[PDB]
Amino acid sequence: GAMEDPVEYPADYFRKSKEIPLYINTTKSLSDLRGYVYQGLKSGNVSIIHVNSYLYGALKDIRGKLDKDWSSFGINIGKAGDTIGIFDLVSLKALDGVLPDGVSDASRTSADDKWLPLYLLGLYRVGRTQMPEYRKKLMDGLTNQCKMINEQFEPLVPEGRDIFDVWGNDSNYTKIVAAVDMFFHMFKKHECASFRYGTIVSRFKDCAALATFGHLCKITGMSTEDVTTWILNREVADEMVQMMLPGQEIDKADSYMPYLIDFGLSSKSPYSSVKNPAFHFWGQLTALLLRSTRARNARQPDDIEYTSLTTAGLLYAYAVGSSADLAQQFCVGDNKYTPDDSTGGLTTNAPPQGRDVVEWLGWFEDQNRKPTPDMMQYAKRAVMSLQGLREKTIGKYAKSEFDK
Amino acid sequence: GAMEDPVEYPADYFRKSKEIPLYINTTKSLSDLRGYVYQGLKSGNVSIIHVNSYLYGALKDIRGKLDKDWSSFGINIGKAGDTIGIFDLVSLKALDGVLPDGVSDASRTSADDKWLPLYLLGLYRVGRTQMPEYRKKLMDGLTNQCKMINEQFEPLVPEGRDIFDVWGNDSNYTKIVAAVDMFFHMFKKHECASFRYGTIVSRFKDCAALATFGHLCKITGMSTEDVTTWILNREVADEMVQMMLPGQEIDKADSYMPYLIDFGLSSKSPYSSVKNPAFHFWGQLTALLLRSTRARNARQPDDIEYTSLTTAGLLYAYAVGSSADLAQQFCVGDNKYTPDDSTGGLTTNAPPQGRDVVEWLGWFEDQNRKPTPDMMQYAKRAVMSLQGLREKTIGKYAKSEFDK
Amino acid sequence: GAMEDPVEYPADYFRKSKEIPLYINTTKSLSDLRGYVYQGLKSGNVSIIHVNSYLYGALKDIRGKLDKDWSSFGINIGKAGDTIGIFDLVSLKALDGVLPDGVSDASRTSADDKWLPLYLLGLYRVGRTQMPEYRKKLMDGLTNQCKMINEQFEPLVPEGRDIFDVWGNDSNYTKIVAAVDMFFHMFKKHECASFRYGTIVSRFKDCAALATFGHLCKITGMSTEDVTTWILNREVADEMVQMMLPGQEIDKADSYMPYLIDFGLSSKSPYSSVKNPAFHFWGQLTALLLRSTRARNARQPDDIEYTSLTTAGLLYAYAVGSSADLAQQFCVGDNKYTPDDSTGGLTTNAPPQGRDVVEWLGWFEDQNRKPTPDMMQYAKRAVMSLQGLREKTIGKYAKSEFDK
Amino acid sequence: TKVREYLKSYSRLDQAVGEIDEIEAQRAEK
Amino acid sequence: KVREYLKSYSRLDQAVGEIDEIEAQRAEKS
Amino acid sequence: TKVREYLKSYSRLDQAVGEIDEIEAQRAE
Repeated sequence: GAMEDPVEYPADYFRKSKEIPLYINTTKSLSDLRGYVYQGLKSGNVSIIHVNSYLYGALKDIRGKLDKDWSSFGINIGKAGDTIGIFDLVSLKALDGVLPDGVSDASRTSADDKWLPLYLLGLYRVGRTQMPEYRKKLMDGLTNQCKMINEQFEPLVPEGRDIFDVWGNDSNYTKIVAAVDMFFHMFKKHECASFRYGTIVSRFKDCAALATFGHLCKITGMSTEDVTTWILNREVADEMVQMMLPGQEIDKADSYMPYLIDFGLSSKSPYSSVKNPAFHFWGQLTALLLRSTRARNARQPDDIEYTSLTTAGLLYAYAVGSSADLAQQFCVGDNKYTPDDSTGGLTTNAPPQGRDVVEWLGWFEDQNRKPTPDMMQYAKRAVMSLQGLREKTIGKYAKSEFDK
Repeated sequence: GAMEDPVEYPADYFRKSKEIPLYINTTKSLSDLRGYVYQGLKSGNVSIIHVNSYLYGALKDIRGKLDKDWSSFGINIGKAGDTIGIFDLVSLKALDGVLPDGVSDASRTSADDKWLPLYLLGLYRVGRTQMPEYRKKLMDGLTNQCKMINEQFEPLVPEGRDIFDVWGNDSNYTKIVAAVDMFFHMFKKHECASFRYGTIVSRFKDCAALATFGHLCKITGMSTEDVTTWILNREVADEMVQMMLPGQEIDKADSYMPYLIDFGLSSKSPYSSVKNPAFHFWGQLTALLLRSTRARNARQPDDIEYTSLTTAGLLYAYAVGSSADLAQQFCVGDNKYTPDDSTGGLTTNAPPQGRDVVEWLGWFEDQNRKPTPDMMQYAKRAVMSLQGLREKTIGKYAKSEFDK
Repeated sequence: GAMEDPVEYPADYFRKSKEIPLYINTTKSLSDLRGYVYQGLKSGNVSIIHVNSYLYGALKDIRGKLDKDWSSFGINIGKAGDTIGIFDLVSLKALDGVLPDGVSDASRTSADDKWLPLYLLGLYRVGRTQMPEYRKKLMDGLTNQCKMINEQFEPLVPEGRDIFDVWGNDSNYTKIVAAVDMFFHMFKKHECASFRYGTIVSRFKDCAALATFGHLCKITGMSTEDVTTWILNREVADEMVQMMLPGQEIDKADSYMPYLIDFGLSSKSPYSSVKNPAFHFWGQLTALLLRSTRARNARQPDDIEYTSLTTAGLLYAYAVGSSADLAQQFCVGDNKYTPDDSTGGLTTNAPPQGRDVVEWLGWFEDQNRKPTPDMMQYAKRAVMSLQGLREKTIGKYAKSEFDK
Repeated sequence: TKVREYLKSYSRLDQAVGEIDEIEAQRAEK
Repeated sequence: KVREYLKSYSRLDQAVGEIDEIEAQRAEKS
Repeated sequence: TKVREYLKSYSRLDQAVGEIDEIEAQRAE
């Protein structure tokens, strides 16, 4: 990415350092910090250092026993039948010297601590959201989640809301968010697995192109290999190699790689939609033409070959749409279907029966490399009836393109 | 499966435990627990601990004489003709720490006990609905069901109502619900069979794909066997095998099977629409094209091959729609009709007479594997006239796909 | 040009002087100057001489160790492992007498000096936008940036604003802005790299033709050299030669050249859109026809050859549109696609298969040098669907030109 | 794709699935 | 033009499907 | 022809002009 954009890989971080430093400051009594956090949230202002220092002290449960080894990028977290805590994934402590805030002494050593850390970590998910109508949906889910731990829990934070949106910029807050999610990913049956309500969005954060690669594989019904053969643009291909560089543990479920942004392993993600704009445009457009309900809202990237990427997306979508490969799966014994009758269509004109990129490429030549009146129809019929489209979306682009 | 989502089967719970542990709360008299529940409901706050304890005390009617042996997953609930109670389907009792609440001692030791369990168990079904319009319909029916026992019954809990929604998240509450329903499914003629007003929704909870399979069989009028042959997609086939895994007692009327989720037998149901999304989409789409009044509100799944599944549903629905298979059922002596005359019609273009999947697969091949104008017209007539469809529903998809 | 238009190249500046003079006036000490600027903002009137003097005193972090030698236009800023400051890029001072204003002594030495330089430098970007709807978005973003350095900062300057709008007209203020931006561009991973929030708009300031040149390359997917061959108007070519003059370090990222305006190196930028009006119009129009989301709002230049530039833009956009060069990028070893093409279509009237300007020019001559119906239809379809077009823009021009 | 078949071990399946859909019709909302 | 490679990722097909599931959860509407 | 293409000093022009457009993209309303 020449300047600013130089992609940083998860594996390259561990070449330089063998530990993730978590700067938890002051480290001074859970009872006092609980009073700081409880009253702080209720007051309308709470220091992030207190939230951090409380979150650490409340989550030091050395729970969850491994039945299989734990290792990622050369870091051996656990071996065989070891019992580890959520903070064995990180390192360090760095006292500084704190500052005053509103405190409740009425706060409980018992009643709080079983829902409060869940409430704080949940504010991470709510803060990232921007659309106010949808912010409430996660807030109400969070209200329920803590109400599931008794107390008839009623949201502590007033409608001020400014305070927890800035939390996502704290280097140490997000490291606990990543530690919690990674931990209860290994122990998904653990008692405190519910704490993953707000931390789930830290996993595969800023990896939209890998999500797009997955979306496209599901809508087409093809393998990762077969999808890759259907890439017809160079920039998409160049971006594909960038994504598929070996030794990054992108297929490992138990890995540090999903939290590369929140752990601070990578300043610039390789798998972000912004760093793969050609693949993201092509992938999401093709998927939308193949009846995706999510692709319509996808962000239309800037500085890409719109015209060329559209022709490759249309041909790919038209190949999947015209070749709904239907065959027998079950038979009442004997009565079986075996095809290959004729298989030779209308002279030079008939489109291929399979989904072979090469055959469709050869067919495209015969059509003088220009979208067929039927190809334009297919896309036109997929983009019409789309309503409530927003500016600079794949949906708006696609409808403006093919609906006239 | 693969990660977090791996399906858990009913039969596999009973391999590791022969009990379904119901942790019933600190023993503090029926009379006292009546006061907590009665006052706590009409006041606006009542502990689920007290709700569960009261439900145990009031529902201990050992009134059910077996007419046949009782067995599910190797567990012998009963034999020959012995008398059993609701809580013979579960086990155990666990104490913790009790909590103060508002009580009324004016409550009758006997009179309230006839309708209150029905009322508490009925709020389970009420708390499962989001739409306030239909949510009131269930509340009115619950009031009328309690008015049948006691003439002067008025709904206890105020308009707040967000109190009993959280009960469904309590492990022990749902176990009473599942135990109550399984009991009165056996003893249908029992005096307290009315208690199933609210507990019925525990039955086949998160087993939507089995209901989808049942729906498709009723709408097409084809056997489970014949429906399975009409599956033309590999993912749908994979899901069908997952649903039809042997020894799970899915055909057994009286089993622990239907109450998978509420009994804690499985955390991920193999019969859900979420885990069987291709079968769900295709099954519900085919049903809708065949005049299902319920299919138009079925949830549209994400990350599935809409294009392939739509073509498979259309060919299937078009086959059922074209082949009515009308035959004489009653004759008035001698005068009968034999369909032997005419077995073949016009061209490679005429659709098959019957509903044989292999015959239509052959016909489909000769039409270039592209839906014919008439095939597209059948679907258009089946979707236009559908009014007021929600977003991300099968009905919206089908109209948007076929209404042009 | 000719009159006041004569362009000034950044290279020709350093032949006259070997230093960029920053007139930092008066030494009243950091503590006194902080009170002036802090209260001056709160009050709504502050002297720029104070703002400049404070910004100097706070930004003398002689941090940032150099990785390689830094030289631009023969000015050796640093060598190998030198430690340089922000004001090592410039030089000088010139003290005199100063004005009185409001002062707060409650302002702390270290506390204010972390977020305040960012707030002052950030107001450069804010005060240079006109439309109030977007000014608030930048203002709130600036507030969000200061809330990261924290202390729950609230905007000091009231709704009156305007006070910071005239700051960009002060030559010394712009020199600090350019020095901060050039510095932290080299030191990307510096603690105070967040200061680039407002200084970013100083980089490549008034160099919109080079931005237009870069935009056309990204949309077409063609190289700078290939885009250059597609220039068919001499005025555009004469403007291109003006831009591509040797010895200007325009491809050098670590250079003085991106801040020719703010450092005072140039009075007339050779890279401005007003100085390259034929290239700007033609380049943006071609971009718009190839589905650019940004080209629609590009200003329409005055006193240019509209008809010739439009026809050349159409021929270029039609060439890129018709010839989306699709080729197989990945394969399963053996099954590879090779275009035996035949490289010929419908006689003399079949458009060229590639993007060779020579091939398209010859085809255009055979079309009697008149845009074809398909050529005009391509442009019509591209411009229709454009909604909310502003007067005197390339977007609105293109719609009026082709939407008929 | 390629074909496989087995007669389901359940048999009483046809009666069962129809009953499951009866209960499913009862949880639908207006 | 260039040869396909597994690139050490054999559980890649399963992984990308899991990534899109989490991506669907972070989709804002209304 | 007025003149033939000469790779004028700026060998890294292609990467450079795209970076200039990135900054110009942040100036739109």
